[PDB]
Amino acid sequence: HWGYGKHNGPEHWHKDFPIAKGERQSPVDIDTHTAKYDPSLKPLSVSYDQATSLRILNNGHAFNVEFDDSQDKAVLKGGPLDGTYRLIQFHFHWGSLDGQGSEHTVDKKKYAAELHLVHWNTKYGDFGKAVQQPDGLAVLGIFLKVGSAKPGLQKVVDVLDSIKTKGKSADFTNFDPRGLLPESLDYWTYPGSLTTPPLLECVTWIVLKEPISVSSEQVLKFRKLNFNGEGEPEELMVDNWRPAQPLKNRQIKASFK
Ligand SMILES: CC#CCNS(=O)(=O)c1cc(S(N)(=O)=O)ccc1C(=O)O
Ligand SMILES: [Zn+2]
Repeated sequence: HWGYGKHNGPEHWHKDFPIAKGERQSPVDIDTHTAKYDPSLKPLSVSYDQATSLRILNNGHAFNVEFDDSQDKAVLKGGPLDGTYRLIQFHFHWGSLDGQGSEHTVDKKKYAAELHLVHWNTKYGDFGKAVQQPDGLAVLGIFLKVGSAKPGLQKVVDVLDSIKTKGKSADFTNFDPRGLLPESLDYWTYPGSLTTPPLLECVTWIVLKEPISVSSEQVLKFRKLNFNGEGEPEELMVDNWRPAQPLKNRQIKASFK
């Protein structure tokens, strides 16, 4: 099936998912000089005080921290968005070395990792219906650089030993995703897609300008995870990122000057 290897990686995905070569694919390089400041963009509204995390899952491609999205608890609004988007999960993409890992790039710079907080538009009633709509999802992307530790990430890091392999999950309640945010909510935004199969063109991307810092030890623990299931030959879960795709007929807008 699809993955991140030589034989099943991003360059192969178009055979099962022809939208891979579509008109609004993600990620993209963010050329900072070409992104236009848009004074009509609003501040982003991140309301995560009532977030209810439930579980952490190794899905064979990344690990997902899952939230209760059965009511408006943790929501994203404002910014480029119309209406209300509910947090369903977060996950990361990362590298085998600190010089690569992010999906978005900034003037061709790759960060060590990238956090994605996935939200769906409540006007469509459920996630599955939302992914069929061009404005169905809003994904908040946050770059990770290696430096000082991120205290709010350590609870995530410490549970990873319990979900080493594909299909393992663990209870993961009372995690506060506010502890993964940078100080500034300045952002770039553009219309795009999921970065994994099925690659659906249903996402408004919101990529924060300010990276968070995590420690070398924190990201090292991400790279001890496995793509494989229990008892199968060990394939370290590293380099689970799709490279930048053609921008085509899109404009990246900045919320800041
Ligand atoms: C049908 C369908 C779908 C997409 N699911 S997701 O939005 O949770 C998601 C989103 C993304 S990303 N990188 O596009 O935000 C990656 C991975 C996943 C996932 O299934 O775990
Ligand atoms: Zn992602």
